[PDB]
Amino acid sequence: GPSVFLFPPKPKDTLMISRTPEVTCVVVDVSHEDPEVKFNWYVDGVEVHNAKTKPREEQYNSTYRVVSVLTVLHQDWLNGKEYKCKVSNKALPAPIEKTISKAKGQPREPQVYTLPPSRDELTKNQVSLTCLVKGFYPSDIAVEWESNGQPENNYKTTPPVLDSDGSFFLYSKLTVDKSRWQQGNVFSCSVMHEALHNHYTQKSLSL
Amino acid sequence: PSVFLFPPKPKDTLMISRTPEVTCVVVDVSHEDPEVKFNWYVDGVEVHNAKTKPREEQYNSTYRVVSVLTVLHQDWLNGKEYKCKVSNKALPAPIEKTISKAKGQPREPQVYTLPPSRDELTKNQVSLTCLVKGFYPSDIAVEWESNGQPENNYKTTPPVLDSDGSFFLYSKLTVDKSRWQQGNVFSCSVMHEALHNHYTQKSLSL
Ligand SMILES: *[C@@H]1O[C@H](CO[C@H]2O[C@@H](C)[C@@H](O)[C@@H](O)[C@@H]2O)[C@@H](O[C@@H]2O[C@H](CO)[C@@H](O[C@@H]3O[C@H](CO[C@H]4O[C@H](CO)[C@@H](O)[C@H](O[C@@H]5O[C@H](CO)[C@@H](O[C@@H]6O[C@H](CO)[C@H](O)[C@H](O)[C@H]6O)[C@H](O)[C@H]5NC(C)=O)[C@@H]4O)[C@@H](O)[C@H](O[C@H]4O[C@H](CO)[C@@H](O)[C@H](O)[C@@H]4O[C@@H]4O[C@H](CO)[C@@H](O)[C@H](O)[C@H]4NC(C)=O)[C@@H]3O)[C@H](O)[C@H]2NC(C)=O)[C@H](O)[C@H]1NC(C)=O
Ligand SMILES: *[C@@H]1O[C@H](CO[C@@H]2O[C@@H](C)[C@@H](O)[C@@H](O)[C@@H]2O)[C@@H](O[C@@H]2O[C@H](CO)[C@@H](O[C@@H]3O[C@H](CO[C@H]4O[C@H](CO)[C@@H](O)[C@H](O)[C@@H]4O[C@@H]4O[C@H](CO)[C@@H](O)[C@H](O)[C@H]4NC(C)=O)[C@@H](O)[C@H](O[C@H]4O[C@H](CO)[C@@H](O)[C@H](O)[C@@H]4O)[C@@H]3O)[C@H](O)[C@H]2NC(C)=O)[C@H](O)[C@H]1NC(C)=O
Repeated sequence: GPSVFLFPPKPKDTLMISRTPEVTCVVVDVSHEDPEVKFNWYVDGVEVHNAKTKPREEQYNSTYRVVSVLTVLHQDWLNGKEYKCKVSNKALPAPIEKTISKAKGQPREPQVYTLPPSRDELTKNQVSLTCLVKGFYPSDIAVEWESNGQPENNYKTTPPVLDSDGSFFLYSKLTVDKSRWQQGNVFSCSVMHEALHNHYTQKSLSL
Repeated sequence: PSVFLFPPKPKDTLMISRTPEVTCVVVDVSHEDPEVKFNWYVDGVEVHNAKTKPREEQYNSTYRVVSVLTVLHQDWLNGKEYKCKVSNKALPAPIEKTISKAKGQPREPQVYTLPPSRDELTKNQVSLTCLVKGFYPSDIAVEWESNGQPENNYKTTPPVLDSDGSFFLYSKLTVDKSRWQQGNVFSCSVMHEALHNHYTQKSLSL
């Protein structure tokens, strides 16, 4: 019957005390004969009652959709306390228990490196700026680009890729006009991760 | 049961010596009704090229019947549509799956190689970067080489949609720092249909 999907807090939310991380328990495919949905939240097996469940909203294919949000602490997620969403519906045989938490392993300090555009690409109107981050663990990390103190708009970040040593890596490309690079403009790659001290480090890139 | 249809690998379609093939995977087959039949259609015209691989009983007490359809190199590159028709007693109606190559004019990939970061030269192993962008569709294969021998210590990111509509990716080759500083020449091999003869390569060295 109903399908339960659990979404972890975003990487930036847990790493910054200003932001508020949340775990989302989305349930879809809810029929009208059994529309009521009940959520049970557990933290390391201990039930909590500080969640906020919103009323069911009917979708466009004759089914409802219910979302339950549990607020988590910054250190609790960084300590990896598992969060279990137990969804109970009268059409289900047994309540569905979905569990998610931080990736099991040892936090390794990320290594951020920046690469200038290739000399062959200098003949084009568009050049590529490369930010290489390697050796970080777990895979939840934030990569951003800014210049002159303001963020850049047209940049892309590749998904993390697991290496052979048990750590992840990814690439970030910022494409700017060749005139901007030749004028010695400073482009920086901001990286936020759990292993980083204060969860922040930065490297500058320029001609 | 469920029907999964998969396209051929990019390298197979670009080399005549290779054998591109379309794979139709059927899962969720019950033991009571294990009879599975395959019908293949190429642009409406039926082809009888169904050769069923040996089945596989999984860890949930079901089967995984896989059918392989080898297609011509030029036929796939022309945008022809291939249909996999699967019939089973547990299915109320036969399931038809049709897949084809992404439509649109091919764009020539632009191959660029990046030397390892100067700050990264403090590690025992460095990483070589090969940037391939501006190609279409996303089907592409990247391989490494050095003095005529493949370099099998690399990872490659999946193609990523770009702002202009093309695709880009990065290939990271991890080698010994000593080898890079000795002047060795490493080649980044790219196989895309838009390229003439479906092949090009850019060499990277110190
Ligand atoms: C009982 O079990 C069976 C099988 O038993 C095993 O199940 C697995 C999961 C194990 O856990 C194990 O316990 C059991 O032994 C069950 O069937 C399984 O069901 C899984 C879902 O629960 C399913 O998961 C899929 O994962 C895909 C991720 O891709 C990666 O994983 C598999 C391999 O693990 C491969 O797809 C990829 O590897 C491929 O594998 C091939 C091996 O050679 C190669 O492909 C072809 O090889 C040829 C060889 O010559 C040619 O080269 C050809 O060109 C190749 O294409 C290839 O080499 C290799 N590649 C690599 C890199 O290794 C890959 O590793 C995922 O993509 C699947 O697709 C789904 O995913 C979503 C799931 O939420 C779904 O929502 C999506 O919609 C998506 O479907 C499609 O998405 C498209 C996106 O746009 C849509 O366009 C499309 O329309 C849509 N499809 C439809 C119909 O709408 C999927 O998640 C497992 O793959 C499957 N098991 C196996 C072995 O395949 C079964 O459920 C159970 N039965 C019951 C119960 O009855
Ligand atoms: C009836 O309609 C239902 C609702 O669909 C709506 O109506 C239709 C007509 C269209 O208009 C839709 O656009 C519309 O949404 C259907 O429910 C859907 O079922 C599918 C099952 O195949 C669900 O797919 C799942 O998607 C996960 C991604 O999560 C995003 O999915 C939606 C993408 O469209 C999006 O709407 C969701 O909001 C969700 O967005 C995320 O929200 C979290 C909230 O915290 C954010 O943090 C994220 O950043 C958001 N991400 C994005 C991309 O927006 C998939 O990930 C998942 O696959 C994999 O999930 C995990 C990993 O995440 C794996 O472990 C797992 O094994 C699996 O491989 C899954 O496929 C889809 O989400 C459902 N729709 C909604 C709104 O929930 C019904 O299927 C349909 N029924 C029928 C009979 O037609």
